Amino acid sequence: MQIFVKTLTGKTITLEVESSDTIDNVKSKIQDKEGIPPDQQRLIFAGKQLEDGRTLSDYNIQKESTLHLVLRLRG
Amino acid sequence: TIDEGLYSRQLYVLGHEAMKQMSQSNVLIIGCKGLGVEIAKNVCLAGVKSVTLYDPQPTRIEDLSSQYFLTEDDIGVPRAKVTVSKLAELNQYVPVSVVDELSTEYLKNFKCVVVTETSLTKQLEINDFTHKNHIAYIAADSRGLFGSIFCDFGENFICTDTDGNEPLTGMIASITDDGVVTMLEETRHGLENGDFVKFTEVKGMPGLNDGTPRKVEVKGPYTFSIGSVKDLGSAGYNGVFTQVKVPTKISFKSLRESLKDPEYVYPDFGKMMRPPQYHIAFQALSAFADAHEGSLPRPRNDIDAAEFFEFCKKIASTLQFDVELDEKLIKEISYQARGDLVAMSAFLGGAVAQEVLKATTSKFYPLKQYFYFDSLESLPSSVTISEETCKPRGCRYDGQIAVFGSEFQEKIASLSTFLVGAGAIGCEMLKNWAMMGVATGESGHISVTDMDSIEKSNLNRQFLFRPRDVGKLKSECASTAVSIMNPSLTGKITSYQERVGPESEGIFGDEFFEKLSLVTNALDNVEARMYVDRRCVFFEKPLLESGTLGTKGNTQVVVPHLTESYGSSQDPPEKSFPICTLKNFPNRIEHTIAWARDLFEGLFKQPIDNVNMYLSSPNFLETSLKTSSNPREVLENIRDYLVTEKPLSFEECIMWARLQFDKFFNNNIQQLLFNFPKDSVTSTGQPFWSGPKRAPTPLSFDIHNREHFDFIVAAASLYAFNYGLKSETDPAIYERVLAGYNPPPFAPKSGIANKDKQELKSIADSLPPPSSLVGFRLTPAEFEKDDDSNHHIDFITAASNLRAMNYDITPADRFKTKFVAGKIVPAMCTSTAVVSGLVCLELVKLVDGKKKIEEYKNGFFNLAIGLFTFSDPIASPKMKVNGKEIDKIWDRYNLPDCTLQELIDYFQKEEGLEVTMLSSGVSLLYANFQPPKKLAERLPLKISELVEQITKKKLEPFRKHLVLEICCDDANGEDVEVPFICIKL
Amino acid sequence: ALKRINRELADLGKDPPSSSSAGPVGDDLFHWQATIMGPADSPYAGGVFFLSIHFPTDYPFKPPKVNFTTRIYHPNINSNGSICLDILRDQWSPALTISKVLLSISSLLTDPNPDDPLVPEIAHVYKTDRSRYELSAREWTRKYAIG
Ligand SMILES: Nc1ncnc2c1ncn2[C@@H]1O[C@H](COP(=O)(O)OP(=O)(O)OP(=O)(O)O)[C@@H](O)[C@H]1O
Ligand SMILES: [Mg+2]
Ligand SMILES: [Mg+2]
Repeated sequence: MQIFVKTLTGKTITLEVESSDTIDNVKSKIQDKEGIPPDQQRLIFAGKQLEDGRTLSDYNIQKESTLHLVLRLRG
Repeated sequence: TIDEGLYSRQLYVLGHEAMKQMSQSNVLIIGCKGLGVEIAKNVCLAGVKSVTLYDPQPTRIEDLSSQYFLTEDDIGVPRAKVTVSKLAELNQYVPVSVVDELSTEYLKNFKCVVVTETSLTKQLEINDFTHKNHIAYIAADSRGLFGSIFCDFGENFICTDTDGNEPLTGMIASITDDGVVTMLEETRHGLENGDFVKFTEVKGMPGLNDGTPRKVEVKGPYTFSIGSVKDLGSAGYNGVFTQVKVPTKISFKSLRESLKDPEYVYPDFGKMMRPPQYHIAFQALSAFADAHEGSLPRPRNDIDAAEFFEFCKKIASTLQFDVELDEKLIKEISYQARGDLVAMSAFLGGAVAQEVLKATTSKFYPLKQYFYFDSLESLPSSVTISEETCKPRGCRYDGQIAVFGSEFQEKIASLSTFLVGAGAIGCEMLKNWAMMGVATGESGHISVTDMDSIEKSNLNRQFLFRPRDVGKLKSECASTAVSIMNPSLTGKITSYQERVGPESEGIFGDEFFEKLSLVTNALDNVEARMYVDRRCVFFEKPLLESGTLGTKGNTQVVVPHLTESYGSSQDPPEKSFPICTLKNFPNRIEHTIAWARDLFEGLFKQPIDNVNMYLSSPNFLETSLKTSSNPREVLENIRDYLVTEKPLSFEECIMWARLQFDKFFNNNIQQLLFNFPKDSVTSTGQPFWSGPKRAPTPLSFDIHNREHFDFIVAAASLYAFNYGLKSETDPAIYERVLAGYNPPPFAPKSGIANKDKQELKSIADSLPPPSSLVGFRLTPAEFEKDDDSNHHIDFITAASNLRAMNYDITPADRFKTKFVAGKIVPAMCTSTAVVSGLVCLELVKLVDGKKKIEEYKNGFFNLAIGLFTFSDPIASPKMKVNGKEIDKIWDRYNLPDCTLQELIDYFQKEEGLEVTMLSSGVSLLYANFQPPKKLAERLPLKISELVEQITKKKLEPFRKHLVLEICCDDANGEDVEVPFICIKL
Repeated sequence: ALKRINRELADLGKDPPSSSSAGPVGDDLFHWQATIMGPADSPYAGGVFFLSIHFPTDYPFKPPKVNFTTRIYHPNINSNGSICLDILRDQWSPALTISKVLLSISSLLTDPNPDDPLVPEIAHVYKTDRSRYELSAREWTRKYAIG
């Protein structure tokens, strides 16, 4: 399937993924496309932060979902 | 019964117990030359039980080379008798006595014994007795540019604190069953292998909360190991680890035993073969003195140098020292054997005083054992140094002429220095200059400027000021004292009372700065330091920066066209806590202190400022409505402090204080717990009140409690002071009034057009007109830490302790609250002496006009562990501009007051660069993105007229130059840095 | 100081933020009035928020003072316009740039952090009743961020 990842600068990246794909694979694709280290990627979907070790299906990600790519900041 | 009004700054370094133990120890000082008198001064300022002096030799002229309590009328009188009278005035709690003769048994009356200017045989005789009776023995010697210190505190010395740091404490995320302790995220404990820590508030592993210290095995910057915790539990969650400092045992050796096999301390690893040389050299010096009736080798004398070298060879053969003697160094030591410098004397005196404090207080790590130091790089090379030039002239500067010669003495006598500040470091620098004869010639002059006034707490480390001089300007008193010390400096010193800053440029202008020779800073704030650095860079004058912090110190030298500036490197930052921590969830006492300070400012300072400005500015409300961030808050404050809650007596002030107590300590906590209950969980399911967040609990007002009553009294007193009422301190009235107080009900609220402007207008018009209230002003409370009769620190301590009780944090006393809230910088006299000595050792380098950069040494030291280090200054970076070598810092462009267009054309045609930004001061004169109309309006104007128009202020008559910052791009558009522009008006 | 300020200003000019615009007040480099556009995928969509930036005399050794001016209904932004961020308090290295400061602010607006809030009541409402939080944020960004 296809998904859209919106970045902090207003850019929209289209990705071809599957519901079974792991979060690690998505972070790898984002690192390959934008060069952002996975450690600094904070992926959010429907108000929940995607965590390594899980799959897209765990977060009920479906056709043409939208994710957010932000930086790791807390405080 | 420690006089906290005098030892305020020192107690932050040592502590109450340290000074209590120090106030019961006696110190004997043998030898009253410059080093001895410096040590005595430092010890008397320290606060020991008593000081005894022993020096029956008659005064001589050359002895005045480093003695500041001797005058030329005292020739022939024993030094101790003429020195005790002036030493007794330094401290009133420290009696000082004199003993004509010294007997061995008498040595049992003292806790520490300092020996200077004594033969080696007598030192051995004294040590053989002072070692077996467990008495601290410190022997110091200063020969020219060389110094030696030897310490022996017995065979069973006990050092409670080995580094002077506070125990390391931190929070824990999880502890495994294998003893692996893990910190929080991105949290470094900072422990080292072998340290001992104890754990508390550990959930899941109560056994670790017992408090028994355990070994530490460092496994990483964020985790460590303690061993096996199999029995105590499986896994532990959360908790706090705290370092435990254990006493250490240090065993020394007697002087006789340590002569054969000494233990050196190396102050620098670039010259590791020298201390073995000095060990032989000083013994040979003592032997030669014994062989010439105590007569040291004559300055720059070949025969005495050869004989001394023969003695060195004999001793080296005798002691089986497998070290090759350096002939050049030994002969240099021989030549400067009769030297007596005030800088080396001050340095060694500071060091020895710190060692005495260590011995008396059983604190900090001492020297172990020998310490040989030299500053041979300070020897002048631009003058002819020989036996003829270095012979004494029968003057008080003989001890320095014997090292540097008469020509360098004349060079010093014509110096024109500029000292910024007149604190402790300023006083030491002035003393050193007076001893050295600085600006005693016809063309010499000294200028000292400082606007502060002498306070009681400044007398602890500033020996030029006496209790009768409290409340006067520092510069005048210092100038008078140093003119008394050296009569030749009468009329050669100018004392100003002006703060060195942007507003004092009318006095310290180009004319003033064109006659100086060097600038020495004695400041305590970074802004003024960086301004003085900028001024020195503009005028290209050598600069001497020195800073101290507790027992640590550093000195830096800035030389034009050779080294970088002092503002180019700004290492030490500060810390400002995240607002979310301070506002809602504190977990340390510092957070509570900061919150209390903010509360004090918001309750007693800002509203009064708003009220006063309202009654002065005829258009205050309109300006605030469109300028202030919270006009509503300002209006509410004005209303409350004018009409709603204007007190008519002290009882109303007490009621207001009680109401504020309820508001800030009982209601906000209830609101917070209503928003975040104690059983609430985070988004991830973890409990909310866990880890850095501590569950609060509302406080109920109990008059019988000490802290509540203290807070009430302090708040009422401050409110009465604000409203100019008569305050009272009898508890009877407080208990009578607070009995009849009805607490207003409070229940937390869950919440659930353009009339706001109408409401603000309604509030505003309710205020009485300014014409109605003429001459009615409210007194703002200006924070003053040093005054103990204004309830400022009392109020801050009360608020901080109450907030700590809110979050179950450990309360702090008034002492630590004053230390933290007041931003008091710990200071010591020994550190001041050491930094002054280092700066004055760099000063003789500066006078000689040394050109190489390896001959200067920026110095750093930490007296808690006896650490000294010296490094070459960092060279100013170079750059390539227009295919030319340009210094980044010390180069500038000199241009006339041409028009902006002509300046742009000059930069385009000469340097081949395109100007893109041009600024001056805090204004943006020219930019590449400004609208063309503005540029066309500004282009045909001169720089002076442009600055006058932009800044809306005419240039003052004394102004003669402008400093312009220009950023320009090359032909390809690449940004290239260029030096600033010095426009000549 | 002035040199670094102008370098950052030129970098902003050459590189279009496309959602923000920070500029000095009049001809003073120590006072800027920046603008931030409400994120599309947020209740604050279609809003313009003004910020005041006071550069300390020790810049970049000390963090700039950034304060919101337009009223905004955010859990991590109080009434006085104060912002809750580490890079302004103690994470202020000399390596930071207003550029990134603004990036950060925008990322915050994109997703709040209610676990460590600055306004407890708004955080509680956001955690409990999401719809009420959405409505309040939309109302505030319509009342203040528009017009
Ligand atoms: N801008 C300035 N212009 C002139 N002198 C200054 C300036 N700033 C500080 N000083 C002087 O620098 C010296 C600082 O030394 P020190 O900190 O020991 O003194 P203090 O501030 O009076 O004491 P304390 O630190 O114990 O409160 C003081 O003489 C102060 O007057
Ligand atoms: Mg002062
Ligand atoms: Mg000070």
